[PDB]
Amino acid sequence: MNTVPFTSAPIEVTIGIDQYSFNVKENQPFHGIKDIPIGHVHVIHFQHADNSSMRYGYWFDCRMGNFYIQYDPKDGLYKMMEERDGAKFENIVHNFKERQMMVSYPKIDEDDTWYNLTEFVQMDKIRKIVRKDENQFSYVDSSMTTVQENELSDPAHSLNYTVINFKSREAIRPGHEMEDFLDKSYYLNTVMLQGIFKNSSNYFGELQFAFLNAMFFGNYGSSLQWHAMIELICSSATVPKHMLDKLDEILYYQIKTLPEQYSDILLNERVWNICLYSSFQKNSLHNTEKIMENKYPELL
Amino acid sequence: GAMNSSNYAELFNNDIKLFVDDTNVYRVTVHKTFEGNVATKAINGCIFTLNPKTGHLFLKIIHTSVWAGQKRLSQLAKWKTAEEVSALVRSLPKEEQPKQIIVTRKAMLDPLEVHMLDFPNIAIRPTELRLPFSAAMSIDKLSDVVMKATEPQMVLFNIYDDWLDRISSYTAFSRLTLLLRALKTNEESAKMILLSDPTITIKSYHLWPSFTDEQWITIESQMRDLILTEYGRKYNV
Ligand SMILES: N=C(COc1ccccc1)NO
Repeated sequence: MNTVPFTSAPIEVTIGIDQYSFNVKENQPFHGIKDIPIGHVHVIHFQHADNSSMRYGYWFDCRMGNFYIQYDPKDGLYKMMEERDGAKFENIVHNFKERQMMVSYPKIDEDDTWYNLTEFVQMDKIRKIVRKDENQFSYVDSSMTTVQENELSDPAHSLNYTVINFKSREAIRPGHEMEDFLDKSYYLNTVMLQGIFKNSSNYFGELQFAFLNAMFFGNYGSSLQWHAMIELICSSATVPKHMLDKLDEILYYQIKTLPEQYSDILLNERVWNICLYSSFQKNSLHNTEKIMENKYPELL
Repeated sequence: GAMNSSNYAELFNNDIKLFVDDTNVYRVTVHKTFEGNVATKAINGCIFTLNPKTGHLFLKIIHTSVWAGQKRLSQLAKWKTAEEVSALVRSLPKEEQPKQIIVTRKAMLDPLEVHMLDFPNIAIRPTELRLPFSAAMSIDKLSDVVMKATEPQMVLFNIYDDWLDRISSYTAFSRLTLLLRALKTNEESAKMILLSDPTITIKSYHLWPSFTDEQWITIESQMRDLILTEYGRKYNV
């Protein structure tokens, strides 16, 4: 179990650590989060009490370094940093734990929610979507745009998700226009899975990362990416059986975790109605269709 | 974006554009089977592709053989239309290719857009106008060449005959749409109007009769007659 210490908490802020969130008061004696499960990526995220504008945060994996948070009064945000002196770090953490100044990652033992939301998400792939090679952790916020959004403006601050575009020459083989537009299997299996992602695990990892950025930061381009990746599978007549079964589990846990009162903005009516009721895979997502119908029957 | 009454003069500027109407591409007769079920029998159709500035009509005849063994024909018909329009554009020299293609039905937007991906600079546009191009098969010489076709074929016409020698393309398009609206609302009467006088003939190389300027005014009045007198019978006025 690993730890992310905080130098201090000079400004009042709501701190998220994965699905969990807590409130820290201005200059409250808070020095970080302990008992963070090893084996998963994690995200630590922030919404200041004064300016709810800009949710922002950091993706990280405690196996890749010792990380801490320090508020920067010039740039006005809580920054993640890496401590290279391992003994300085262990000594800082031990003192903060002894003084019981750290909150505990409150993971219920029965609860597989975070695993189920991050099953295919790997730090190395995150770092290719979010480019900042001098750090082992990745910053994301509410306003960052995607490479595809910038085509339709700062490139260094972009989310480099895989571009999916159903009316594009990549998606449509000359001479198969009707076939490829109405059945996207070519584009899913040959162009994307074999060509770009290499396997379904990397495809699902990007899909899961896009959902989590949409949910935790309100990142609109990430929501667009999540729905495009669902629609590409559902609009393919030919999808490996193991992929459909796994997709149903992935979406089930995403819909289960979504805050009820954000569903209006985080869920695209057209995509979901098409996927669940009109598409080739309309009968292949039993768990997802059951939770959607019982939790969000209005959207449909 | 969409084409409507507010931007109607754009049709007659010097940017090449084509209207595409797919109404008459997939045509059937519905009939009873010996068992008392219902079946369809396809008949020849056509794509109506028109330059509204010059009157040039590219009439691609759709022979019933193109439907043999195919499913979901009404959907295929839209993609076949888009394939044929794309083939026509590619066949034209660069300086004759359209800058815009306006489809008369919005269901043609995605099929045409996909077939024209190679032409990113050609705009594919819908329209709010309710154009009467479905009535093209009420023009006798067009109907005749479609029904006689025994194979796929493209036939080129000027749908304005020689009118542009005497009138502008705005006026010619207005006359055409009036004639076609009348043929669509009451074909028998519209055709009676156009041919009642045996002394006014259709030249071999024309589609419509050789009316003088004054006779076109009479003809055009008689067609309005018809469209306004229908409106009232259809609704109330
Ligand atoms: N379960 C929570 C709150 O979880 C925490 C975590 C650390 C400190 C305090 C509370 N909201 O979803």
